[PDB]
Formats: sequence, structure tokens, C-alpha cells
Amino acid sequence: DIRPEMKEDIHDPTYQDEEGPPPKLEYVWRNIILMVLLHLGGLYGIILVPSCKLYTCLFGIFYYMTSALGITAGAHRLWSHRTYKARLPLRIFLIIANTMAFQNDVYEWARDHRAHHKFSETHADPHNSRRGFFFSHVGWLLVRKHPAVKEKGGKLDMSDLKAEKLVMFQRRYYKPGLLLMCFILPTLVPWYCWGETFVNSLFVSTFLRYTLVLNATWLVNSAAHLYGYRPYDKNIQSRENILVSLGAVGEGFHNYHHTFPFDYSASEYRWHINFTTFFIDCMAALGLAYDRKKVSKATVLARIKRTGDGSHKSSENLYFQ
Ligand SMILES: CCCCCCCC/C=C\CCCCCCCC(=O)SCCNC(=O)CCNC(=O)[C@H](O)C(C)(C)COP(=O)(O)OP(=O)(O)OC[C@H]1O[C@@H](n2cnc3c(N)ncnc32)[C@H](O)[C@@H]1OP(=O)(O)O
Ligand SMILES: [Fe+3]
Ligand SMILES: [Fe+3]
Repeated sequence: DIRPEMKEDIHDPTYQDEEGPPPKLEYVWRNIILMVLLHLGGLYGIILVPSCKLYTCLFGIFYYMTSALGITAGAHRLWSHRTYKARLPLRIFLIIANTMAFQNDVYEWARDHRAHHKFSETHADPHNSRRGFFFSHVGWLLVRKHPAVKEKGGKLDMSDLKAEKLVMFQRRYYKPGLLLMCFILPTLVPWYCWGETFVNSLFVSTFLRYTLVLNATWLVNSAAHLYGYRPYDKNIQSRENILVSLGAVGEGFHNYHHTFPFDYSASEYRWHINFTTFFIDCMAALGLAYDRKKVSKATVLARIKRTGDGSHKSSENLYFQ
């Protein structure tokens, strides 16, 4: 019990789907067209990529990287799971980086996630993997949420995020933030700083980039809940897919993370394909993050022995941490 600070992300196994047949999905047509156009505009930006100035590509990667941290170190580990404490400067960089990533504000992000952990693979899970790959990748954003999500998730404590002034600052002014950070500024910066043509900055440095931060994130719900190993808990659906960790800068050890949702590393190994933990460990070094809550090797090993599927004994002691 390394974090009794909060407890609204611990898996509740007593909950199961027991409300009769699931109501039919309700399509939301505003989202469908935008998500279509986006992945078109992202796809069109791909054929444009060879005709881009070098700085435009690097800027895109940096922007992909910064938005990544705004979700992995920011929304996921700091605010949804409370796995460490951050000082004002880092939290300001994170709250901006989050706004470039455009995955709703932080209060609405963590609520959907805190429900995803507690009520995983149920109708109260906002991206119920058991509905299918498409649903949990992008489809959950195109149809209405099961009443279980609203009902059960509404009973989760969000007092901590309610009582943080910076998370609520984002919430109040989120609409102008995302327009500036996700679409306007990463288009005008390449357009001015090194003269990338507007058609390229819009479709490479914005639509493709956002489409790649978007899809890289959705792979943690779709792929990580189907393909991979289960060294730590064979009884859940979260997996250790290494590719996911690569694109999602560390959040690919979903089987560990769903078992140990309080570990600040989201993984057994601190720096292994986990650029996010590395970043978090640098802020630690600079005195802007402390109380990095990692799980003891005895608790992990005993948990592998209990509910593990036994694939771990091909990674047993390959890094110190
Ligand atoms: C490279 C980085 C890698 C990162 C790796 C991360 C791994 C982390 C671990 C695992 C993965 C986590 C990643 C998932 C996050 C991805 C998020 C995005 O990508 S968003 C893209 C842009 N934004 C949209 O596209 C919005 C589209 N969504 C919508 O339009 C609606 O939300 C929609 C259609 C999905 C649902 O429609 P409805 O009307 O049925 O539900 P509604 O409108 O959202 O909520 C209304 C009321 O329902 C309650 N309610 C909803 N959700 C609740 C909850 N979770 N708990 C309690 N009550 C809830 C609340 O009362 C809420 O009202 P009140 O928000 O307070 O004003
Ligand atoms: Fe998950
Ligand atoms: Fe999580």
C-alpha cells in the first residue's frame, strides 16, 4: 500500500455486467465526419512529408514528443493515478503539453480513465475492450457512453482534481487552449520560423502530427487489451506490447500498469522503452518532482508467482530497475 492517498483506480472485481442486454450503440455524427476528415488530412499530410523542409519534420517530432508527455506523465500518471507529486513549474509545462495533445481536458480525461481502471472490461469502462478492437480504439469516441460509465464513474471521487487550481484553470479555458495549441500554433510556427508552406504546416505539422499522437494513444486501449503477454496477471486483458511502449513513449506495459496502477513507471523497469519515466526522473533530478511511487520487487515477484502467466521468466533480472 504505497499510495493510500487515493484509491479510485484500483480494480473492483465485484463489478460485472448484469443489467440485461446492452442497448444499441448511438452514433454521434458530428464526431464521425471530423475523425474521418482528420485521418484524411493526416493521410494527405503523409504523401506531403517528402516535400517538407527538415525543420518541419523535427518540429513535428518534438511536438509529438511534448504532447506525448502531456498525456503520459501529465494526464495519466500525475492526475489520473496520483503516482507522484509535481511542483508548479513542471505542472505548468504539463498542463500546456496536455492542451497540445487535445484529448479533452484533464478532469474529463482522468474521470474516463479512473473508470477504465476500476471498472475495466465492463460497460462502465469507457473503452470496453470486450466490445471489440474498433470500439476501444476510436469507436467509443463516436457513439454515446453506456449509462454504466456515467453512473458508476460518477461515483468516483474527483475531489483532488476538483481542488487543484491549475487543472480547473485548464477546464475553464480549454476550448481556446486546444485551438491555439493543437492546430493554430504548430501551423503558424513552421510557416513563419523556416517558411514551410501553409499547406505543409497544416497537413504535416498539424493533421498528421495530431493524428499520430491520437492513434499512438488509442493503441493503449485497442492493441494493449488484446495482443501481448501477461507476465503479471493472466486474469485481466491488459498486455505487455512492446511496440505500444515505443509509440506511446512508455505506456505500453499495460499489463503491469493495470496491475500496479500506482507505480509511477507504468512498468517494472524504469527506463526500459519508457521515455516517460526517464523524463519524470529528470524533473525529479531538477527538484520539480518527488514522491515517485514505485512497487517493491518482492510484491511484484510474489504477484508474478500468483496470477502471472509465466512469460516473465524470459525477462527475470535484465535491468536493475
Ligand atoms: C503518444 C501518447 C501516448 C499516450 C498513452 C496513454 C495511455 C493511457 C491508458 C489507457 C488509454 C487512455 C487514453 C484515452 C484518452 C483518449 C481521449 C481522446 O483521444 S479525445 C480526442 C478529442 N476529443 C474528442 O474526440 C471528444 C469526443 N467525445 C464525445 O464527443 C463524447 O464524450 C462521447 C461521444 C464520446 C460520449 O457522448 P455522451 O453524451 O454519451 O457522454 P459525455 O457527453 O462525454 O458526458 C456527459 C455526461 O455524462 C457524465 N459522464 C461522462 N463521463 C463520465 C465519467 N467518466 N464518469 C462520470 N460521469 C461521466 C457527466 O455528467 C457528463 O457531464 P459533464 O462532463 O460533467 O459536463
Ligand atoms: Fe487499459
Ligand atoms: Fe492508467
